[PDB]
Formats: sequence, C-alpha cells, structure tokens
Amino acid sequence: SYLWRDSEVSRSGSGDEPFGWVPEAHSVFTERILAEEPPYPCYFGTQGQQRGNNSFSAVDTRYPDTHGPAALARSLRAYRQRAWQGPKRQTLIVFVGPAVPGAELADDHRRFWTLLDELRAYDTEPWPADVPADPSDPRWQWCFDGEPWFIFAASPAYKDRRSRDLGPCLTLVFQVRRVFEGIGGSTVAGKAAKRRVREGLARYDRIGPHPTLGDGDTSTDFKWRQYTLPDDDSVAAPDACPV
Ligand code: HEM
Repeated sequence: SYLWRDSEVSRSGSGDEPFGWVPEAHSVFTERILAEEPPYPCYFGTQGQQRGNNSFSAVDTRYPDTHGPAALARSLRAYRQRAWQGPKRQTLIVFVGPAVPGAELADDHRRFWTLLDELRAYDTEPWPADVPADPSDPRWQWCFDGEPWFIFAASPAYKDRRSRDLGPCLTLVFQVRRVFEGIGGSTVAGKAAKRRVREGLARYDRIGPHPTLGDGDTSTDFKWRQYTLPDDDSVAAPDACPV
C-alpha cells in the first residue's frame, strides 16, 4: 500500500514517526483546494476532491528503505489500477516530507527530478515503445508501469504562481491520460476548460499562465517544462530536462 483515500488518511500525526507529518500536509491541501474565495483555479481538482476521487500517498525522506521510492513505486502501481476503473477524473497527490523550512524553488525542483529518477529503478514494466526514452526528444514524457503520466510539482516556494503552492511540502500530482477524455485541447469542450481554468488563475495568481501551456491546437512538445514551472515567465531551453 501507502495508497489512501481521504477517509484513510490518519486523523492526527506524531511528527517524529514515519508519515507523522502527513495529516497536516493533507489538511492544508484540502483547505487550499476547497477554498471558496477566491476559488482554487482548477475546478476539476476541487470537484475531484468533493466527489472523493483524489487518492494520496507520501514519501518520508527520513525512512527511505520503508517509506521511500520503492514503496511509492508500489503505491503508483496500485493507483494506476484504481485510476483506470470507476470515475475518469481521479488524481494522485503525493506529499514528500518532512517539510524543509527555507527550501527554495530550485531545491524543490531538484528533489522532484531525483524522485522521478529513483522511481524508474522500481518500475516492473519496460519503457513504452511508443514514447521516446531520450529526455531531449520533443515527445518525451515520464512513463511508469507501461504508460505516460501527467505530472507536476507543487511547492510552498511558489510566491506569484500561488496555484502551485499546495502546502508546506513538495507535492507531486499524478494523473493518467484517462482524465482528459472529452477535453482534448483541440475540442470545443477542451477550449472551454482552458478558458474557465485561466479565468480562475487570473484571480488567484499574481503572474499569468506560463507560455509553455499549450493553446491545444498541436501536441505540446517538451512537456517536461510544464512539470516544474518557474515562478516567473522564463522559458527553459527545450534540451535542458534534468532527468
Ligand atoms: C487535485 C487535482 C488537481 C490539481 C491540484 C490541479 C491543478 C491545476 C493547476 C495548478 C492548473 C494550472 C496550470 C498549471 O500550473 O499547470 C491546472 C490546469 C488544468 N487542469 Fe487541473 N488540477 C487537478 C485536477 C485536474 C483534473 C482531474 C483535470 C481534468 C479532468 C484537470 C484539468 C486541468 C486543465 C484542463 C487545466 C488547464 C490547462 C490550460 O489552461 O491549458 N485538472 N490544474
């Protein structure tokens, strides 16, 4: 395991034990995404939360042999199975802790890429034949358990891009392709989804949508850039993926 529904996340926690800080990270996350004024910009995530469609896990950096990447690989395999049954719009939120006071965005980003690397070692499935393995390829995406994931990193060090601050921990948000059924970027519903989320971003964030966010007319190349947005509108070089 370590794959939890909301009800299964423990009620309170003892900071010194493995995952003893998770109750607090979970409360702050749920407070952020359910906040009513201004609303959390992604109404899909809010609704996911309200319907009980979000799952959770964690990594405890102090207990790597038992509550680390290997256990997360097992939890992701279980999540992948859950995500292809029942409702289409599910998300997995993974808290990485304990929180490190003072951490900068660069540091959180470094930790994010290290974890993705480490998870690779615990994959039981080969890299998908239809996604290139070179991360400098325009079509590269992170893959695990035989398919590509949609993934991004949230951090308290986001000051203007407040939408990506989900509480005190480095937080990973994972989804399978299924969540986008009917809302592909090129469709009328997909465009409506973009308009609606971006209106929410305008009122919640102090900086506008990042330039690497697609208009949805073409497949977006160098998706890696979207996993770890900067807090400004700088655009990284397509070929500088850190994995
Ligand atoms: C807890 C779950 C979720 C969170 C925390 C979340 C968070 C976000 C954030 C922060 C953005 C703004 C763009 C960015 O920073 O990358 C975003 C945009 C978006 N999200 Fe979510 N989201 C969640 C679940 C979902 C689900 C389940 C779907 C679809 C069913 C979805 C669809 C979208 C779409 C379509 C956009 C807009 C992309 C654009 O304007 O180009 N999200 N989400």
